[PDB]
Amino acid sequence: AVPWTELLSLQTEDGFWLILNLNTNGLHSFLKQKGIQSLGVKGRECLLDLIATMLVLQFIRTRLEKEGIMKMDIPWAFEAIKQASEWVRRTEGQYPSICPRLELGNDWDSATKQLLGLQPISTVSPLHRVLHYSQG
Amino acid sequence: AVPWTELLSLQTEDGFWLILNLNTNGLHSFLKQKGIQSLGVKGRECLLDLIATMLVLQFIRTRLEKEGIMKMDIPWAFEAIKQASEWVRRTEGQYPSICPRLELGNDWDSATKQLLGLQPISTVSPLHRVLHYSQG
Amino acid sequence: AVPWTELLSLQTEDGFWLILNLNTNGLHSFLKQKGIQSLGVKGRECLLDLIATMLVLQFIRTRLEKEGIMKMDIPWAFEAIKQASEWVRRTEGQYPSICPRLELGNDWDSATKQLLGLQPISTVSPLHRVLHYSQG
Amino acid sequence: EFIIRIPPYHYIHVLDQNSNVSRVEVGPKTYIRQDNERVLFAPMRMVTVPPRHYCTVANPVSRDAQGLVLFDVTGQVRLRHADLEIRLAQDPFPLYPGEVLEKDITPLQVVLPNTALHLKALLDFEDKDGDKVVAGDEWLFEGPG
Amino acid sequence: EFIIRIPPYHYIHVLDQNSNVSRVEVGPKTYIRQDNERVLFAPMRMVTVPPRHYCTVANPVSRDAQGLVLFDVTGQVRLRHADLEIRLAQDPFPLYPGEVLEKDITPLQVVLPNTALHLKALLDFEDKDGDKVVAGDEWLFEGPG
Amino acid sequence: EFIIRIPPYHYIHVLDQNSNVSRVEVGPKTYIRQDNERVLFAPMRM
Repeated sequence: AVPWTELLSLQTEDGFWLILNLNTNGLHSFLKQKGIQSLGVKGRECLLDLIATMLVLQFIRTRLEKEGIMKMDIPWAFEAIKQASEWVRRTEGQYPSICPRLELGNDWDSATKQLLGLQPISTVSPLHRVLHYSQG
Repeated sequence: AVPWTELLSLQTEDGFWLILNLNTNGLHSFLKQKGIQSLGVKGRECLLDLIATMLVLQFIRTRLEKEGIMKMDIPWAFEAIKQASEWVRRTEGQYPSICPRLELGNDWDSATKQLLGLQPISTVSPLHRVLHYSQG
Repeated sequence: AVPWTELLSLQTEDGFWLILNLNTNGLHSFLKQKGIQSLGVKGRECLLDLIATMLVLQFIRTRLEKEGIMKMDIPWAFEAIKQASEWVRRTEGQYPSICPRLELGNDWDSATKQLLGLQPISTVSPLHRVLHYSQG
Repeated sequence: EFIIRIPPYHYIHVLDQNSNVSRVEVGPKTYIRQDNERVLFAPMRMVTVPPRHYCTVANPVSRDAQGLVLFDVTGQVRLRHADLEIRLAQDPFPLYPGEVLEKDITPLQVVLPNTALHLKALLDFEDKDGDKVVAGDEWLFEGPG
Repeated sequence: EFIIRIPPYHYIHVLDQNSNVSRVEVGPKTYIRQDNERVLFAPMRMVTVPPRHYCTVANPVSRDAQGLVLFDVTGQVRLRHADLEIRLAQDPFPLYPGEVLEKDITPLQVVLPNTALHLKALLDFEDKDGDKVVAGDEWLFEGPG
Repeated sequence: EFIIRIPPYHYIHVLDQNSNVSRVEVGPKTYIRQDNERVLFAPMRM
């Protein structure tokens, strides 16, 4: 029973994206260590907004699959999901293979699900200091 | 006596699909380990919606067979069952033999019934970490 | 729950920038030791205003990323963020590579995030007497 | 303590305390140690591997051109340090000392039709085709095999 | 106390108190010290390094043209002070006295395709291409390697 | 126990328990036995 109207409050004015329950500062440190400053400030913010939007989409999709149910397009949030899908399916093409090269996963399912923390990650991957640094 | 009106609440706006009582996160981990990211994000969501819709259909068919009674087409849900059958009999042809290649079963009866958990599965199959991981 | 209306009170009359929680006097001593007087008094104040504006932008962006959400352009501060972005994207071009040469970071993300104090800094860098001098 | 009865297809390790050198004895034999010597543990089975299965053992046996186990001048066995060797279906070989059984009896994986494997070369090697497979390269292994 | 049993691939350091000179003994051997001598610590493993890995050791061994360890006239080992040497995959070498293992077994880093490394020259050296790489220079190391 | 110091013009007898064979060691020497071996008595004068 996550706060849904407070998720509707966090819809941005362009159509992208503590309730998410994720270590954000350690995630910023991880993405800085992987070298995200080589894309410009505009490219860095455009990639962080894509990663945050896909993380919120994977969170809501895990919530909907636990209930049972680029194809996200309930009546109370159909417009936000629609404009989010229309944003993501335009902005993803600028960054191909940005999930392996930032070392988050193979594709967006793998990357957002291993960052979401609902699946275990193997020991040879460097993804251990993003889900276990918040447990202190 | 499953909640039926709450099943009517979970009908999607296109015609596809905790009440289902199945480990969804372990199922996502199993389908990720079997390599479902090689179909695109659109193909992955189109396959997950097919698997979830057929799982709900096998659940309701086991419920109706315990009472005694691609051919699913009670007055309170005839429209949802009809549009679900019209969705499934169109979307199944894109994915032939997707149940052996994802290692769920021979056909959709075998796959959805062994994932539903109402029949025992042999020991040589890798389907043990989807019905026994939720028992912890 | 930082004071937001008091942040609106500190908007300057041109469009640039204790609530920020940063050692300002030690920061002035650090930037004086790095030799900022060789730019004129006008150039020194123009660089301090840029550094303070980008520090406030990184603070607010860390606040918004913890909630989940040169591209900064909520209804209560859209005008201030807009005029701040229009100021920064004009005044940054006069000072290229001013973050390595003042020894704050590679780019503005690295510099403002290591000065913000939300990420650890390596021991070979001289950035230790700006975050640990205020802990006395 | 002194009497040691090795069952058929079992082995032990015994420590020569005049040399600090351990060694294996295999076979359906009976064993008598010395005062200096000390058997390390109870007789465990020489690990067997069926068909369609494999295992990997850390620190493999250094061998000659014929496969004979090479030894040290000080009576020690010749290893290859921090390496892994993959062993296919064969007789119940023993584990020489200084070796760890890391991967168990795991099956050879079957690739279904219309399905492939993504394989990365971890180390620079030379494949049986004839190409110098540099590390970091990617592979497409498909088939029903 | 007097009896010292060095396991295979282990070493110790023992102090000649008539010379204030320490030394290593390696191998699968047994050791007997003197009254003057004193073993510093318990037998620790000669550190091994796998493939695709490295380590750095402070104060490296001074060697000749063939790689033999150079010694002092007073029985001491010849070091190179406050330097670091990077060692690739090789046999389990020992650590001569006066040396610290600073970097552990860390992997050789792989550079993904369409991605590069920013490398700075800390000290003036000469690269294998042939250029006198002055300190402070910057590098672009790209590739899938 | 393991350390054996033979004074000058002294000897001992030590038993090879892998052979049940004893033997003398003489001289102004120091002696180290094995695990199997066992010195029979304290160093007595030749």
